Amino acid sequence: MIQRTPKIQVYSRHPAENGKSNFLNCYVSGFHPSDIEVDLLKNGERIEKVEHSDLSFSKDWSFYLLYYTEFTPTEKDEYACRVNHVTLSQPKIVKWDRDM
Amino acid sequence: MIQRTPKIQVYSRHPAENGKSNFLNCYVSGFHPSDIEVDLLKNGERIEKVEHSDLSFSKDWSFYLLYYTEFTPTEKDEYACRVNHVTLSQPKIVKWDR
Amino acid sequence: MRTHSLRYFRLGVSDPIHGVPEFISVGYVDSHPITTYDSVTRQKEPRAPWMAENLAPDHWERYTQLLRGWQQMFKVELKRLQRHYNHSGSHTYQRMIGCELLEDGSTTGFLQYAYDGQDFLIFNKDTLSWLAVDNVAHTIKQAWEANQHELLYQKNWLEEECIAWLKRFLEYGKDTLQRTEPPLVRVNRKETFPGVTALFCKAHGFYPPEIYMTWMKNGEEIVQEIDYGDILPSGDGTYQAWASIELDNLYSCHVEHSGVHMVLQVP
Amino acid sequence: MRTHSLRYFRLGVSDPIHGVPEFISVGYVDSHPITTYDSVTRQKEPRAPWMAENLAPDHWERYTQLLRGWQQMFKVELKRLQRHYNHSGSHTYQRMIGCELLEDGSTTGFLQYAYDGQDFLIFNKDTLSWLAVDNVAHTIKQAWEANQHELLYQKNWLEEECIAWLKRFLEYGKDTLQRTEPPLVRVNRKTALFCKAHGFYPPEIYMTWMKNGEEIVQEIDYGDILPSGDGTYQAWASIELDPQSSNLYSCHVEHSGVHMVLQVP
Amino acid sequence: NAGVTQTPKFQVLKTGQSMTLQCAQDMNHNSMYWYRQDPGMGLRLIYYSASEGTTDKGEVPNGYNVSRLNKREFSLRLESAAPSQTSVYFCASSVWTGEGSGELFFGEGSRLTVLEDLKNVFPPEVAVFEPSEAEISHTQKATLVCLATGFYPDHVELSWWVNGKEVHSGVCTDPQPLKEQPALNDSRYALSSRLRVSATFWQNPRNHFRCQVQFYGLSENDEWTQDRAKPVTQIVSAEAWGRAD
Amino acid sequence: GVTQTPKFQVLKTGQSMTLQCAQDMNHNSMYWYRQDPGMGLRLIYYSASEGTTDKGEVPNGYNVSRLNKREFSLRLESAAPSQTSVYFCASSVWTGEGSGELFFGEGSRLTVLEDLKNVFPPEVAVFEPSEAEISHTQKATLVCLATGFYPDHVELSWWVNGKEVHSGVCTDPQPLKEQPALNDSRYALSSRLRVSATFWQNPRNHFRCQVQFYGLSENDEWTQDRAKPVTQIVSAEAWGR
Amino acid sequence: QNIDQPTEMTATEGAIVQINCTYQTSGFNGLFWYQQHAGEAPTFLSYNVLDGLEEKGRFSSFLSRSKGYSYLLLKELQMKDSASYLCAVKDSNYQLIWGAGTKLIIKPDIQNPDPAVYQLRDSVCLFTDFDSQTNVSQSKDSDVYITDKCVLDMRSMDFKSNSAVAWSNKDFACANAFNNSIIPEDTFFP
Amino acid sequence: QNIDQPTEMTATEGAIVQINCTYQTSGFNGLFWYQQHAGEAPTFLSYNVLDGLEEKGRFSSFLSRSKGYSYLLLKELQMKDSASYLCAVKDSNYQLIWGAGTKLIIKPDIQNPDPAVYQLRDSKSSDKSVCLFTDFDSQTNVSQSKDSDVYITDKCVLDMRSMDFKSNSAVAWSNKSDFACANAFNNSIIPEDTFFPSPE
Ligand SMILES: Cc1cc2nc3c(=O)[nH]c(=O)nc-3n(CC=O)c2cc1C
Ligand SMILES: Cc1cc2nc3c(=O)[nH]c(=O)nc-3n(CC=O)c2cc1C
Ligand code: NA
Ligand code: NA
Repeated sequence: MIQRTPKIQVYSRHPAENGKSNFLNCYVSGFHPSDIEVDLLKNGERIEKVEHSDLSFSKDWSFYLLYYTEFTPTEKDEYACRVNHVTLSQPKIVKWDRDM
Repeated sequence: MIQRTPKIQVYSRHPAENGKSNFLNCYVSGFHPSDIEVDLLKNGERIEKVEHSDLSFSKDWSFYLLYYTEFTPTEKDEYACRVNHVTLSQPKIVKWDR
Repeated sequence: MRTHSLRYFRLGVSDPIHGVPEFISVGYVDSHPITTYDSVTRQKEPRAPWMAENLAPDHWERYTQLLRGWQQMFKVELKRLQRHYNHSGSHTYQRMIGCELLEDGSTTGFLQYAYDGQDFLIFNKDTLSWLAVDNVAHTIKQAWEANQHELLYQKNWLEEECIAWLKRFLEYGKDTLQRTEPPLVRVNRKETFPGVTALFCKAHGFYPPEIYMTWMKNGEEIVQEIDYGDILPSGDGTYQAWASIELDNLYSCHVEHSGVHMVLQVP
Repeated sequence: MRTHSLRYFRLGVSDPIHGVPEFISVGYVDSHPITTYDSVTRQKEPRAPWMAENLAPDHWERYTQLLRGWQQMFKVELKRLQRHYNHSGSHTYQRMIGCELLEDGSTTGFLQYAYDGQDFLIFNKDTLSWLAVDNVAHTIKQAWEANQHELLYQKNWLEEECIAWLKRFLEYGKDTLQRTEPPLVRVNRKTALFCKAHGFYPPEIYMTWMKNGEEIVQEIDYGDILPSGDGTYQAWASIELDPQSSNLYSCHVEHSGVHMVLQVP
Repeated sequence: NAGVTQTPKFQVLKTGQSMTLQCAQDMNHNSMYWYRQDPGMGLRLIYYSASEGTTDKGEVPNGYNVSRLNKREFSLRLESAAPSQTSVYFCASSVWTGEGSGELFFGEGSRLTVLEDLKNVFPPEVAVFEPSEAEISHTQKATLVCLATGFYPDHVELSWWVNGKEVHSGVCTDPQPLKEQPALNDSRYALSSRLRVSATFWQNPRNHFRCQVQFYGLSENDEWTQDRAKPVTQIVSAEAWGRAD
Repeated sequence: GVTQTPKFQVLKTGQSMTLQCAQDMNHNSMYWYRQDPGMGLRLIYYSASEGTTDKGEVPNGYNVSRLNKREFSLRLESAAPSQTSVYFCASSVWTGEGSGELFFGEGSRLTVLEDLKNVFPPEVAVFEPSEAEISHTQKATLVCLATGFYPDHVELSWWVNGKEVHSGVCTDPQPLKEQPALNDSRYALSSRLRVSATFWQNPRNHFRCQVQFYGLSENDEWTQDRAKPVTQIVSAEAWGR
Repeated sequence: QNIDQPTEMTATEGAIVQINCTYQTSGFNGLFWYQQHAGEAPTFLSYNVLDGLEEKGRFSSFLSRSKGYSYLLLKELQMKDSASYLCAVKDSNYQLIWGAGTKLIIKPDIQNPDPAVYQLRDSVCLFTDFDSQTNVSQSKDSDVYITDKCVLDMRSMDFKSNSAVAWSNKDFACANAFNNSIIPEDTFFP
Repeated sequence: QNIDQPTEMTATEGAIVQINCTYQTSGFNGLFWYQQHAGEAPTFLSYNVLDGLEEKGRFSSFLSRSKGYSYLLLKELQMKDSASYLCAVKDSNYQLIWGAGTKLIIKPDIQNPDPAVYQLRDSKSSDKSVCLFTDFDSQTNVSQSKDSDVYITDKCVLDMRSMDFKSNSAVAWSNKSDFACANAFNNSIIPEDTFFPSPE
């Protein structure tokens, strides 16, 4: 078997500005096989109100999905996307780069 | 439009001699345009069996033709060629001068 | 129109762990899911409101029955593949069928299978044959190629039926699928590592996702490394992307989207 | 040989009477018609038996097609002329092309057109130009001279092709065209002396009267060389007698390299 | 001001089938012509029309006939097609004829292939092959290859499409097709084409490349009795996307 | 490869009934059709796969059970006379594959009647060839008549000297109605067997017409005085002359 | 959606018959022909989904997708080809739409017709040996029954013959039995 | 009556080529030259009927009636001059006699040759392996395949107009297992310095 670890991209819906309402996206793609766990984190803790698309199919036989939540960025808060997959020994925590 | 009137000459094929078969020719030439009416006359009556060459073309752009009929000349019978053309207000008759 | 496509995927998993359906099937028009079915619900459902509002319940009922048959067929085909390979444990089987209606009016059609995420069998509708990747796929190719009528049926389905279904769904969802949201585009400059200036050309808010971005020097094409960002969904139905270069004399970002060209000159 | 020539004529009539053809084309070798075509028959046909006997049907078929094309072209050209003259009624258009092979071996070549029987355009194959007689012709000259290749084509056809065809027909008709029938010549009185020749071929003949061994000029009446009907020709020349002083008159006839003198006693 | 328009560009025929080629000229010319062109010999006249209202045979009229329908149109009829009539047919026109220096003006040509039976007519299989990475690093250029293989007769048009528009710069398609089996007279054909772009153009992942082959083949009226698909007139294509990594 | 039962069945209105169908071809899809005069086959219910079933065009008054991959039963809940028809079970390898064809069972003739009181077996008679035929054509035609039977559930055959024959035999495709103006007309059916005149003239040749009739079963109740019109074989015989 | 084929066709033995089937469907996934002899099950004959003509022995099947039309062609017709022929189209949803079927009747080639009406006894009238162009009419009333035409086929003699049977419980004699039909003039009445 | 011209001529980009046409006819009414690009209509180039040389751009046409000879002269050859050139003579009956045509092949001037054989990427839709011989100098000739299951096309000249860059290339392909780019063009004489990148 060839297993492919997920690409993980974290980015806001609109260009980020502190104090302005926005949405935080985590796009997880290119993985195989399909079992995946994704959470969005604020300051290390799981966010509860998280929308996500269904598992989606690429022409190259890998999979993708989108997780997102409404948020208002601040200089103090730290957001991340946490992903587990059979290719990873431990869950991977990918930090939002603050639209830099 | 310079129209040119036909020249009409009437003559026998050979020097004529009474009681010897011959041909009466009417040579009509130098006219323009090409429409023309030609009859040969015996005593003022139009001869029936009359032949003619095809319309012919001259260098100077005028036309000519030869009308002819076989005949035996006698001292009494008078012969003529009658021609009509746009240049002629009435038909022009040229008698055979022996 | 622009280029549009309709495609259906199937995914079969043997001995799945808790939470992974044994069989899933999803349909797409362009980048939008339109239908879904899996071995847990055992029901085919719309994934877009313009499919639901335009297709009667008899439709969903009929293809629910067909998908139950296709699920069972997928289960048995996966079992035979594992037997061919002498494989145990969990493995995956996938199918993709579909067609494209190009902008110029031409069409394409495709049908392909994969085993454990890798190309397995590829149908060529223009020659009516299957391309096999290995001896096991070759064994399956011979069986499928011995049914001449089924090869003719497949060609017909890809070339005529799939296209007609696509034009049907294109009209159902025309207010979504045929709209145009032009990109908002900006250029940022920044000194990074000492002496190294980075130029980023960033676009967002655009639909459809197809977008062209490039950098040009003095009005001619770059020869240096251009970094491209993926075209990413923003969550609101629009997309975002970027391209960047390292400035070394006159640079401009060039963007094309839905027949409109844009130029952003760097000061 | 003697001088020989080949020439083709065309006639176009813009509003002909009923039955009269709008287009006629005749070819000639010397004074002999060799070919004919008109818009009624729409066929090119031999007019001399030595042409019929020597040119296979494929030849008459080919040039029949070409003449149907030339017929339509002539109609177009006449239509344009009469429009630019602003002329109503029936008017005529004519073409003559051909060449001559002279005794000494030199050649001549000519091509010209007429409207209503008057010179319209005349080709000069040495300066490669068209002589125009009026401003309608001048307009056509400009158009024709803009096509330098067509001028070059006609120079070559006149100097090389036409002469090669002429030699070919001359051979076909050699028994007719190259024969000689010398004239029978006599003198009689009518008061003027008439010198009369007949039965000769070719038609070219020179007759004149001499007075005491000197050639009177503006005193001689010259008849036309006339076809007799049987393929030979006849002609005459007359001179008026002076009743106040005797003179020795003599008729002089030259024909095909032979000179003849008839002294009137 | 279209010049000489003749149709169709391509046609496959069964022995004994009828066919009319159309030709029209909008130049107000008087003379029209039908020619056939064959390998190794000069153009040969079939029939011609010196003027409206008249036609006559050329050098090779047998098996053909014509109609000069009006001043503009001159149609060529094959009543019972024969394999020897496989050729490229050209209509031409001239202002007049027998005029000396006037040149001919030619239509685009009609390519006819006459076959005893349509059993060996095949559309092309089209495949596209992406550039070698070694080429890209050695030359900073990228050559894509398109292969159209197994088609018969040689009635194809290959084109390259970049981002949905046809391109000609950087393209070379073989001028003559390859016979896949040179010995057999009824061999199927192959054709190759290349499109070469800069490495930076190839390395943009949103650039789309397509190789398209128009095949001219059978139509509705042609009878088909084989097990395989009817080889109808069709467009076969293959595609590639640019590659970043 | 599709086995369907029963071949014939008489049912009274309101009675229940199950039709059996099994296929041993490892097919996944099964179908139940009814065939009525003047129209194309109409699907009642189908089963695209083991474990699922759905209605077809005319599901009312019926139900089905896909018992397993092989078997697909059709149940008539409360039989109505509108359900008088010919039922076909069919199967195919899958469904929704386009080119796979159907394989059909042999058919089941069902007649639903308000009561069983008009059910009768046929009277069968054989008529010997005329001597006029023998002298005119040197051929001899035998005629069998089955008459007075109801419903139209019969199969006729010919037997000479113990063995059955098919050549020289033609049987009417459909019976005729003995009382064409009655909704419950009884039926008559004719068949000819033509043989050579010399063959019929041999007294060793024994001829017999056989009509198999499908009527009531033993579970059906019979209260009338005449003999219960059960499934049976009626025959008539003729010896050669 | 609809699919149409003729109710009934009749052709002569040894000749050719073409059975048409037209269809108007939302979408198309193939056209099937089935043969169904009387009282038996339908059996698969042919499938077409692309344009052309496929031959299987004496039977060939043709499809034109653009005209929405197929035909089934039987050549060198035999008596055993007498059957119903069913056309069915698979639609866009892979459902079958069935035509009502064409009954095909094959007229035998009667070499030496010898029309005659014979009386049998054991009380029936046999009209037999007439040529295939003769048609038999129904009865005037009840108590007299007349069957349809029926083609017999003797193998060891290579001979076929038509016949119809008439009988009555009522008066009735074979002289006036078939009087309701257009009987050949030279018909033999013993 | 006959008219004759060479079947094919090859010259170098930038140079000069003279295409000859000789004719034997009973009579003469002019000689035409036509250009015909592959797959396209002939188009009129020139007419001569008197003796001498006539110029028209980079092309001039010469005629000697007494020798029955004409040539078409092409100066400063460009790749677009690759075409067939048809000579035709109008005879004494104004009928055209056509020569069989001369195919003119033009070798590009390759400024910086870099001969190489590259393995292209497999297509997931085809079983063929494809090799590209490219960037060689115009003196190199590409031989046809000696193996019946290997296909090699003739050399082709491509022009990258934006960069004013021309290159020769030929393509070889096969679905055989023993087919490798290292040996694809073994039957051709290829440059000693041809670059074969390492496989795998
Ligand atoms: C209207 C329609 C719906 C379909 N839905 C699916 C589907 O949900 N999954 C799948 O894998 N294939 C499908 N197919 C292709 C069958 O071959 C469909 C075909 C049609 C014509
Ligand atoms: C053999 C031959 C025949 C021709 N017949 C005619 C003719 O009948 N009328 C005419 O006016 N001109 C003619 N031409 C001269 C063309 O310029 C001819 C040229 C040739 C070479
Ligand atoms: Na893990
Ligand atoms: Na012909």
